[PDB]
Order: sequence, then C-alpha cells, then structure tokens
Amino acid sequence: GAMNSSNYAELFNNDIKLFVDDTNVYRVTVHKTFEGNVATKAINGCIFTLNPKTGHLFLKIIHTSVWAGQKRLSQLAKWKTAEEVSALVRSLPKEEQPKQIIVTRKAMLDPLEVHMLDFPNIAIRPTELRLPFSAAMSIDKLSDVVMKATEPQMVLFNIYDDWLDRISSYTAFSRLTLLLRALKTNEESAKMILLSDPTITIKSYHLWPSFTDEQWITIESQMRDLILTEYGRKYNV
Amino acid sequence: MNTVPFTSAPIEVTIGIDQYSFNVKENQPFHGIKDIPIGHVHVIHFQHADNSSMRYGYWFDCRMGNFYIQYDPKDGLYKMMEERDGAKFENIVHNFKERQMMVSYPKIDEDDTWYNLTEFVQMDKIRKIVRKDENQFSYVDSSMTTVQENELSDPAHSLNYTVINFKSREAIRPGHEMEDFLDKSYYLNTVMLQGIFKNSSNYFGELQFAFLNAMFFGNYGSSLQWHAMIELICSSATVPKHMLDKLDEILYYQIKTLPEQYSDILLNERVWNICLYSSFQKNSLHNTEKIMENKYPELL
Ligand SMILES: C[C@H](Sc1ccccn1)C(=O)O
Repeated sequence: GAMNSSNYAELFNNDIKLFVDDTNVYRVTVHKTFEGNVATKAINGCIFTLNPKTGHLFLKIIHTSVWAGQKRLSQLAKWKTAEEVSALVRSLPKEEQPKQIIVTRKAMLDPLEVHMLDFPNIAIRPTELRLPFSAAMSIDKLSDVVMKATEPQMVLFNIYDDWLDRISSYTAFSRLTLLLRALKTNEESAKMILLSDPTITIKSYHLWPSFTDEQWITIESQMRDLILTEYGRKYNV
Repeated sequence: MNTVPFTSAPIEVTIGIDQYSFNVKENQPFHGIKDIPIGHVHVIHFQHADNSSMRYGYWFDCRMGNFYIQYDPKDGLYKMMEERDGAKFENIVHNFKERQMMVSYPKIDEDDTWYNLTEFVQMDKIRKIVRKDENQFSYVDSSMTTVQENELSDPAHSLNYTVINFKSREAIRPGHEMEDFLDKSYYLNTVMLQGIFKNSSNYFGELQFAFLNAMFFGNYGSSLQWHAMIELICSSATVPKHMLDKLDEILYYQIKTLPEQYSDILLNERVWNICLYSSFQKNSLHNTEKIMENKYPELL
C-alpha cells in the first residue's frame, strides 16, 4: 500500500520502480497588477520521475505554454503529470516498465491510477516518507535546462553521477536525500558547502562535484550540521 | 385485491409486507395477508423471532401468478410457492377469509408511499438481477453478495446489479481521463443510460430496488449499489432535467421511509455530503436536501 520506514529497503530491490514528484510542475510568481490587484505569471516547470535503484531521472520539462487558456491549473497540473508519466511508461520497452510508481503527494494517486488503467499490474502507491524532491530545482544544471526550455522537452539525468561505481543504491539514495533536504532547508549554505573548494569541480557530464570518498563524508557531515543548524535557528534550540 | 395465504406459521416470526410489518407468534392461527393492492410489485419478508440472522424475503407481482407461503421445516424458512391450480387457490383463500385468519394490507388512501418507492421497479427487471428463472418471484436475503462484491462467491445466489466503477476503463475514455473522472456525464449518459439501461426508468428501477433491498434486508451490497447510482448522477454535470427532478422525488421518499434508527448503517456520509453540497447537482435536489437536513443533520 503506502511506503514508509519499515519497508525502506524495498526501494533498492530488483523490482523496477519510479518515484514521481509533481511539486515543480506548475510554478508561478505572484505579482501586483497596475490596478493593484494580484496576478500570477507561470514559469517553466518539470516532473521529477526517478528510479531510486539506478539514479535515472526522467526530467519532463513543463513549458508554460501548456497552461495557456486553461483553468484550475493546480488541478490540471496533477492530471498533466499523470498523463506524462503514463506516456513515459508506454514509451519504455515492457521489461523497463516499472512494477510500481510511488507518488510523493497523495493527490497524485487518483490522477495517476486513472491514467494507468491500461496497466492494472503497475501498483500506484503513496509514501509516508518526506522526500525533498521539490529541491530538484536547486540543482543548477536541472534548473538551467528547465528555465531555458522554449518547448516541452524530456531530459535524461543520472542524479547519482558515477556514485554507484563506489557505493550501493541505498547509500546513494541516502546521500541524494540528504543533499536535497539541505538544499531545501538553506539553499545558499548548501551550495556554499558543495562548491566552497574551487579545486573540486563538477564534471561536464555530472550534477554534483567529484568528491572522493573522504570528501563525501565531510560534505555529508557538513550537510547534517546545516540541517541541524537550520532546525536550531528555526525552533530556537 | 389479491391475497398471499400461508399454509401455517409454525415458528414465531416478524413478517413484513412492503413497508408494513407485524409479529406472528409460534403456531398462532395466521393464514396470510389479504387486500394487497394490485398494480405494484410487492415484497414479503421475514425475520425469525428465534434467529434474527438472515432477514429474507420474496419480491413478487400479483399479476404473474397465485403465490402462497409455506414453512419448510427442513430448510427452516418460510418459502414462497406458486399454485398453478387456480380453482384450488381461490377455494383455499375464500375459506381463510371466511374464518378471518388474515391480516389486511393496511393501505391508507392518502398514502402513495409504496408507489413512490417502487415507481420504476418492474418484476421482469428484478428477475434479471436475482437469477432463479424457475420461479416468478425472487428471493433476496441479508447476506447475498453482488456480482461486483464477488469480483473484489457462489454466482447462483448473487445480486447481479449493474457494475458501476468510477476507475474502470468503461467509465473513462482514453484521452479524456481528467474530463471523465471529474465529470461522469459520459459514463452516466452514453455508457449507462444509452448503452446499458436504455432509459432512465430502468436506471431508476434498479436504484429503487437496490434501496429497498438495503432497507428491508440490511443487504450491504445493495446499499453500495444504491449509493453508487446516486453518486454517478450527482457527479455528472450534464443530466437531463427530468431525471434530476425525478431523482429528487425518488430520494425524498427513500429518505422519508428509512427508519430513523438505521440511518447510521444505511447512509454513506461521503456520497450524501458530496451530492448535496460539493457536486454538480448540489443545487438540484431541493426536496432531498431539505428532508435530509431536517431529519439527519448529524450526517452532514
Ligand atoms: C543518460 C544517463 S542517465 C539516464 C536517465 C534516464 C534514462 C537513461 N539514462 C547519464 O547521464 O548517465
């Protein structure tokens, strides 16, 4: 049914699964109109569809034109997400299709279940984990490709860079969620941590810096300290 | 007026005849029910004094045969039977009326309650929901499951109600997923009304029959069916105006007849609040909304 800390290792078994996060699909800025009313201006968004075992992130970019002339966009956005995920699944060969799709927000269950009625064997599930996938847009290369897009577009990213050569998917997912939790809690400091040292760079074909094992431990410790720091500033501890 | 004679009443039992009911004591001189209005389906139903397990009963129409009731001490229940010998049957009934062994169907002349609950119910349609084609009458009880309940187990003893499922490929056109999930008009009007029921009278007949089986037998799958059929209309933006008007009348009398004390099990809070307050038809069920607010405000 739902996903939580008791069955956390299931993410890393050999059943193909995808997380789908729709939190950056419909994005707006809110501004005042000359008449002193408020209006929104949409900006480009993305569906964050991730295989947690492999690190494959199917980043479907949502260009603002998709909203033109449409009403009830927050509701449409969930159905548009479900349509795109369903289109993605259909585009994959059968043996690459997920056996489960885990939505990060429960409002995606019905839209996705309806779009996937053709796939009665694919389980659509919620999760009780608080995953920080909304911070995907704090990753510069992903942010850049979303904001530059002039049309709908699907871009493939490996969100783990080369980490699986050296660590397990369990550890790689744990690192990713720590990095994203940090970026979600204090984006500036998180990025300061990640790029302070100019001698460690991000390869052209990567999203994150080329940290050795020892440097990753330090980075990971600094990110924990940041999350702890913000939790303190937040709650005054 | 017609008569359902009873051979005898060997066990203490509460007998219902449509919305009426009366107690018969073990071996009391009861020989049946007289003055039954012709022109309506009826239901005669039973709840044993010694074992309220299994409410059960028989739908029938007096224009389809001469029916009587006889206790079966092997199966332990009151059985409906047909008498083919017309002369034997009149002779039996007359003898029992002459000795006044029958309760009179107590229809008040101002009262259209039964008509209003059964307006669209037809025995021919009942017999396709309750499959037992060797009898002109149809047995229902408390525990019978529906065809849809068996999919989610004996198929011969099921209620074959029309399957309604809002997250099914029947209900959802490919490429209209959002539209059809949020506005069921396609499912209501093309799939169900034009496709399956042929008309709204047949749809209402099933709806009314589902309600009556829920109320009289506490049949849970019938209550699910009654609520699904209401929800399908309430959740459609485009419903012919005459269907909405008739639906309001139908539901009104159902709500009026429901025991006040059974409201907690027979009424689904989600469907009703949706129908009355959140749905396309939130402003279209005036009579139903007014009785529901005055009689069951707790549900809302
Ligand atoms: C292109 C690969 S990631 C990926 C994501 C989705 C589908 C295929 N591959 C890489 O950059 O290592």
